[PDB]
Amino acid sequence: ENQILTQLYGRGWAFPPVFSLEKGVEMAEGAEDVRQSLQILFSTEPGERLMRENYGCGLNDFMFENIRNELIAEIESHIHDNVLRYEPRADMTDIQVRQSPGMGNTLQVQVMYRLRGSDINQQIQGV
Amino acid sequence: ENQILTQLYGRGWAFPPVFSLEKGVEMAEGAEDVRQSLQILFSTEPGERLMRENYGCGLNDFMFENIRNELIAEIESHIHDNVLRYEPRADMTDIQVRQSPGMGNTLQVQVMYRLRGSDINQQIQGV
Amino acid sequence: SYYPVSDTLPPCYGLQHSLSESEHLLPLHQFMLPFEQLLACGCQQIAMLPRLLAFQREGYEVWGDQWPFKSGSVNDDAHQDYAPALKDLLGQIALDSDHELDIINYLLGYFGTQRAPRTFTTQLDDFRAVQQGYL
Amino acid sequence: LIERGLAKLTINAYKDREGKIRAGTLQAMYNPDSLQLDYQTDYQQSQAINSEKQSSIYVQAKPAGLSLELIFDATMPGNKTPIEEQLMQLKQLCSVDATSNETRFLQVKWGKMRWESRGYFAGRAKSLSVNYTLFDRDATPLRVRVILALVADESLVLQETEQNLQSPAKIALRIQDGVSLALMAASTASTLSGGVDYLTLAWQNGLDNLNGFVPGEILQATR
Amino acid sequence: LIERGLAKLTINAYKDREGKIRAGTLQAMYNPDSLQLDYQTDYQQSQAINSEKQSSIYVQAKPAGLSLELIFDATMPGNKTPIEEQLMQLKQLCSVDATSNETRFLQVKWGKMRWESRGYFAGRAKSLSVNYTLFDRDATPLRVRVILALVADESLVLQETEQNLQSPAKIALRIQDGVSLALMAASTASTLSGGVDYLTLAWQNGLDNLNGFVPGEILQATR
Amino acid sequence: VSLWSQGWEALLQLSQVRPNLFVLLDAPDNVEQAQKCMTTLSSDYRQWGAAYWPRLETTYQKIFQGTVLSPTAAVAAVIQRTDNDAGVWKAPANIALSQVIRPVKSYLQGSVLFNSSGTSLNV
Amino acid sequence: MERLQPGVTLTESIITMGQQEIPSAVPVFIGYTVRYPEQSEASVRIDSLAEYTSLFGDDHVMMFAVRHYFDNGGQQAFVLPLKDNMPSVEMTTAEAENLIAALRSATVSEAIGGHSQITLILVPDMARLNDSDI
Repeated sequence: ENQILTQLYGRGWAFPPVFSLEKGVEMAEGAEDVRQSLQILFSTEPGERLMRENYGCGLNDFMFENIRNELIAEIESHIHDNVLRYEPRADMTDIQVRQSPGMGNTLQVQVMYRLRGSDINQQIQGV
Repeated sequence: ENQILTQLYGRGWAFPPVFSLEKGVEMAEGAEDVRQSLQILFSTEPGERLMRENYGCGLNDFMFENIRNELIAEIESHIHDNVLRYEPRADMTDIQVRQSPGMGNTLQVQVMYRLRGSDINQQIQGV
Repeated sequence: SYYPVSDTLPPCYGLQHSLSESEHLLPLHQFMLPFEQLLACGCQQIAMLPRLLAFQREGYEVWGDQWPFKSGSVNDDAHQDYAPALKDLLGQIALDSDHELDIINYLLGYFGTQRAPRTFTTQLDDFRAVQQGYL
Repeated sequence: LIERGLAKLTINAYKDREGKIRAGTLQAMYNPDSLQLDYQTDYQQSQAINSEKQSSIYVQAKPAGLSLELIFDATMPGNKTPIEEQLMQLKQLCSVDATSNETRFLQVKWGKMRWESRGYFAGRAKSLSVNYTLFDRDATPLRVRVILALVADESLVLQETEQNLQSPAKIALRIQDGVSLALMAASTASTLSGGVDYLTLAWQNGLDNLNGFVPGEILQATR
Repeated sequence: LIERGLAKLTINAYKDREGKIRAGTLQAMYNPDSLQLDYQTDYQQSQAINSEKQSSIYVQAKPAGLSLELIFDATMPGNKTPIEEQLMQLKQLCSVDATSNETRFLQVKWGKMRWESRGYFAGRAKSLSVNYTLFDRDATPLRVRVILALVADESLVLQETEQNLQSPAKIALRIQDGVSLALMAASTASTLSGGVDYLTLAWQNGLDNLNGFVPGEILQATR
Repeated sequence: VSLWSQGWEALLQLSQVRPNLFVLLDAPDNVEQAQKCMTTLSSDYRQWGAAYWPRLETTYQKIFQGTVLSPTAAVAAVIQRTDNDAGVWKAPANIALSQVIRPVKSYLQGSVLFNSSGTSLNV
Repeated sequence: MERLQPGVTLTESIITMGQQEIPSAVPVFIGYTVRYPEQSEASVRIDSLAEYTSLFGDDHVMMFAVRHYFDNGGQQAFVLPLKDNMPSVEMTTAEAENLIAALRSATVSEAIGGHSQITLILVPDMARLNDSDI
């Protein structure tokens, strides 16, 4: 949880925007900005940002369509070229799309990513 | 053991660097510098010279791999283009790689070389 | 902090090898010793620079006499027979303490005054601390 | 795995390169039998009076070209969509768009076929070759054998960010056990377009010494 | 001799010409059936008004070109690596490296095959031709027939030292029994780019006489 | 010193319950203790084991004080990694380890661990 | 330079060249050697000079014929040593008869006639009697 990765990715506001009485707004630092920069993109849908009209993952335009191998291969293609446009700091390395064992309707996507320029593991969980 | 071959290859320090009270450091002369210039290259591995990063025979990166005809043909290819880069005074003429009759794990390489520009045999062993 | 030049050489020369396993190890490891102490004088004198240029000077001691190798190192083990003799000729730096009186003449020159001339009734040990507290 | 059903070829025409405006789709009746992708690169060999070293320089990497054939039919009892409807839909993708005064950008895709790490084949139609055979006596065609030839025109905001993940502007490096600064600054040249010098690597990290790093420390190498 | 097992084709991509940085490997599923190496040299015939001697001068030696085809498959029960994984790995070798802004340097090698006195074929990819056939109905391809075409780009520090062992700057010669100095200085012209004159050969060795050498003596012929 | 050998003789006996079992096992970091436990082992099932000498200093907290770790957890992954591509017939040595900074003991201190005539310990 | 640990350690021992085994031309060198250490067989096969010098001694007239045989391109050869003493610097007439009486002996005729691989014989020790023989 060091100061070095802040110099590669910068400090920004945390996506749960919780404000504190000391230190002001909680700042998402370097390795944790790039994870939260992916959490903002998957959580907004395109068109509801104000002036940046096409920003956000459109997974809404293909749901309520049946789970087959052709829908799964359309998610991995869509989720790959969208992180390329709106996330320059995180390179994707694998996408795993599969339907859950418990409930058959829901399917769970898992994005594995590395940060660009750096191969430094996170020590433990936090911020 | 003449002064003529010194004029083609020069005098340098002997690789066992043994210093003497007369004549200073023992100098490897012309025909014997080029043999010892091959003994330095096979004995260092790349990366442990200080600023010349890629200097030395990397036979370490393929050992503990099984003796077959595909490992033997990769040694003769590696030991040929490495003497071309780091030994301009000695031209290779044959490589014989075979595993020893006594111990089956060890394999013994034999590099046959001529010196460039000169076809002069050494009379007897020495220095 | 000083890191030895005998570390960066290739390991086939045997400087980080086990001591005196082969006989050619010891005449090589004494050859790197004079060119090590010349570089170890250069690493001390940058670390002496807060001491060399302080205005509250208190010392005879100038350029440096510290041994280059740490006491656990293998490079210390080679010259362990004459490390007491080499450290004591390294204590020739007290003979070079006239140079310290030429810096006080330089440091007093910031405030417009030269140092005092050297007299015959000095008692040069007790003369110098008067010249030190003057600065 | 999950199901068993035909994935079919779809060509989506976009008015712009980025893929934001849609101009219409066309799903194929029967899929192509084969898909041929042709790449090409131009190399010019340097001539020199003095030396005789064989060394060819790099000039240009020509874009990819996909070549597929389709068939459309109305003879059979299973299919009833007329071929005038589908060939009008296909020629409107190989067509000069009146909004942008260029042709439209096609995106061929079907199934889990990645076209060398893209889910689609973004490019425009370079040729098109309709071969009508077997008309009815009403002169409605009942068999049509189109041969498409595309050339790759990919978006630029996608290709801007592949260069940044391949050769970034800033690198962080983890040291490991007695690699020197002269050795570590050579490892930066793998991905920094000429590595940082071993002094200018030590100045940027604020090194107190050339060997003043612990093996756990992270160095930074910007250019 | 020692063992009995298939050696397989490997293409190692390097970012630089010398072969120091590595960009990734690709081992072939099945080896190529045939390997075709094509050399070529350009000769221009000198025209002259006076004479009619047929004498063609040498212009340039074009680099070598290796042409191999591969097949990739996922139909069979023995093989399970998908062809999207392998064709993504193969196109990343015929690709513009973002570090050096050129293509990458490939080194094809397999077994004891010397490619005319090199263990590898150093060169870059000039063309590449994927021919997808036999898709699944999931549209995953199950057969792919790539045709590679390379052109030889060899390292320069290797070719600098082949010229020095072929035509060295300094020669030492052993005399043998009544060859004259006029005869021995013609034998230097085999490997000294125009032999030393019989006077300037005698001046360099410090000869007291033009015939003042014993047959055991070694002469030296520098240029 | 014999407490290590009482643990190795328990482990090599445990690899005799059924056909395909192997045991990767830790060697003591002290060099005198390693040479004694190599000589005074005296089990009749010695070929089912392999000992990897230094403890790895991985990059997990408590980069400044990385946690000192057994080496055999990394070798079982590279045994599995060389089984995937080059089969069981390929030797698992000479392959890089991912998350480690340094062996906590020096390499030159353990040069007496390899013996070509006696019991040799992997370094 | 650690010679017992696994790695790349260069040695001074010369291993043999890959022999071509020409069947119809292989010589014997029947001469005086200085060592004579071989106790198993009668006539033994050599391949290189560095194998010969370890196997038959050094600095004699028969070594320089083997050393010149391996320079002109020969690759295999047999050596049948004479069991008597190595002669002087010059050959005396009392000693030069001891060589030719050893060439008519059945001790060297049985080793040649029993081996059935040799196709030509030669003595390099006959030129030793070129000085002061009479």
